[PDB]
Amino acid sequence: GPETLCGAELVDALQFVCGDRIVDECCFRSCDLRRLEMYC
Amino acid sequence: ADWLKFTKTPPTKLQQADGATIEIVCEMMGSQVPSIQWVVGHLPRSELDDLDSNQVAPSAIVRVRSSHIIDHVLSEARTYTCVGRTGSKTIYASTVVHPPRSSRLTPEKTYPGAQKPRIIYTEKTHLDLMGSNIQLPCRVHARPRAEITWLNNENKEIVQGHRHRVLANGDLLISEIKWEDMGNYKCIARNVVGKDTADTFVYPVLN
Repeated sequence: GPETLCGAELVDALQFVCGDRIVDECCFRSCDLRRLEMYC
Repeated sequence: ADWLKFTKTPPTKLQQADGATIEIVCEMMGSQVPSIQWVVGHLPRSELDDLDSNQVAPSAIVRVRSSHIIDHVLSEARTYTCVGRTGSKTIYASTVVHPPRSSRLTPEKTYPGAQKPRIIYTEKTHLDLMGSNIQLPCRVHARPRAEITWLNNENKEIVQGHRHRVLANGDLLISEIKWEDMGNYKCIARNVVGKDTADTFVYPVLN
């Protein structure tokens, strides 16, 4: 659906992963874990 | 794989008011599809072994939120613990709930009457590979029992079809996810006396 909502909801997930365990790109087109990962 | 962590960990202690329903929320993120379950009291650590299926499925990443509703007045402090499992990993967070100093209601008896639905088990984020299948839950606490309806990313209601069905337990099954699928799906849980809703974000990842 909306690019905005995807981005909001994307960062909300990403917030957790990067610390321990671009948004626009992957909200407009499907990315893969490698690219998504380069959020940190 | 394999990893598992909390994203919303419950507070360790709570103070019950007289007559008021507590909802302990625990939320977590991890590889594949984490499973949460709650236990009451002190469980010896050896005791899990309480796992419910150990069946081999995906490279998905899920963020799943489960809540425990206490709707009766405790006559004595009690602990509720939520247990997370996925792959070879297990984690947990415990909360002690403390009874009121004084109470107008009977201890240990469930507040009577109807009750607004509450969605107690739901996925926040569910990322999986293209063409894979995903099954998004919605579980509920409701008296009377609650009807479940789902909407798609465009916010249209979902009806049964070749790629979408809602299962008997309210989970929504989406088959062969395509990029057109990415978005939010909303579970609407409803009864005579009210409603609740939850939102799940589906990101179909590439190759």
